[PDB]
Amino acid sequence: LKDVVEYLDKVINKELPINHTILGKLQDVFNLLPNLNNLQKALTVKTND
Amino acid sequence: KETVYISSIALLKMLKHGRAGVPMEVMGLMLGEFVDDYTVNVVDVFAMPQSGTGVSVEAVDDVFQAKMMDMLKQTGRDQMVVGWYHSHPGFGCWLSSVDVNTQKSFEQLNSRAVAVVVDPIQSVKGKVVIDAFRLIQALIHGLNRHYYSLNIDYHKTAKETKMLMNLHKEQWQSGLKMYDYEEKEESNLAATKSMVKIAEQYSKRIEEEKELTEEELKTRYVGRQDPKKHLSETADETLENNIVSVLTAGVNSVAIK
Amino acid sequence: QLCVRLRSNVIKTGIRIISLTYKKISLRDICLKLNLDSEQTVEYMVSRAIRDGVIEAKINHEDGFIETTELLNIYDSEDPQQVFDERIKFANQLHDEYLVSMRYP
Ligand SMILES: [Zn+2]
Repeated sequence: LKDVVEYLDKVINKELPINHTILGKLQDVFNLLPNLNNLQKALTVKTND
Repeated sequence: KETVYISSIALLKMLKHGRAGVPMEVMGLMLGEFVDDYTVNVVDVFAMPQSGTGVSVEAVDDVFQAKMMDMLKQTGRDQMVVGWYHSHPGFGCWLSSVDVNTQKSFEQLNSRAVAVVVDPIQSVKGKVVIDAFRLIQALIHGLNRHYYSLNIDYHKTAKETKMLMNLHKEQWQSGLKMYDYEEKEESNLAATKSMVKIAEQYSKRIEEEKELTEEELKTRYVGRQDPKKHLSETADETLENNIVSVLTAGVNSVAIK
Repeated sequence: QLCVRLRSNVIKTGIRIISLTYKKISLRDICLKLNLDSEQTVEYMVSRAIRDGVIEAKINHEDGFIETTELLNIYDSEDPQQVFDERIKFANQLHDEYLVSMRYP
């Protein structure tokens, strides 16, 4: 996570050319963040179990 | 008791063609061999072109078929046509009556020929929905009335598996990995039922052991293992497996969110 | 003179049974089942039983009926986590202790 942060810095600063293929993958990393049938209590019931 | 074994390349070619035809249903043919009354093995598949009408009897193309047959002969793939795949995207796995008539057109070729329904869309990264079965949600269509279900398994050669291993390289990611939960439901259940089972065995050893000497007891029990050690033993796997199981989720929730 | 002390205990039992067998009862009826003279007598006796950790109820005064506390769902929440946790720890130091007095071999 460090790595990506200061990289993105180098994108807005070092002016390393925009690499779309990476940005796409970052987005795809966000699309997978669990929103958190709610999964929340779906998890709570387990941990109890 | 009857079953089919579906080789990997079959299954992947299957799901590929199905996912590719969405949102229209695709059909093809299944190449394999009948081991006994209780088995059908499917090693191969090839894909059947679209028709103006839906998947149906004439959708099967003789010219195309044999034209594929011989060209597989030259590759040594010679097999019977043991069944025919199909897809009912979004509708789950069942045969419409129109699916049925065609299935009959594959009965009179071979009495053991089977139908395979694949369902591309709701088959997802979790459980894959797949079905295979032959004639006489789904009960609306007479799951048991006009036809009946079968079972499915997957043949895997050693080398096959070994290729599949290197797909995911988990060497870095391990430790944030959570193994399949349902499986640890059978785990955390069957474990407990078992602990119950050997509880009263430890009970019988404490009562009998009470009124009977150790020298006499050894003669009896040396065959099996010290049911107190199945308590001491079996309690663990539940303990630590459940503690890593808890902690792993406690970390994935707060860290990953 | 030991036995004649039981008049307390007997009544405690009376209350506990009247509690387990009823969710909520008008004071009138408890006073009938326990034969006592007055309701005013009752809520002294039952108010006493509650403090002793017997009934786990509350009392509706203006309608004068005991209501016994429920289990109120909550399983889907984290309370079972806390509870199980306390029970767990209190199982540990049992294990501990039984290994500290174990030292002797
Ligand atoms: Zn169909």
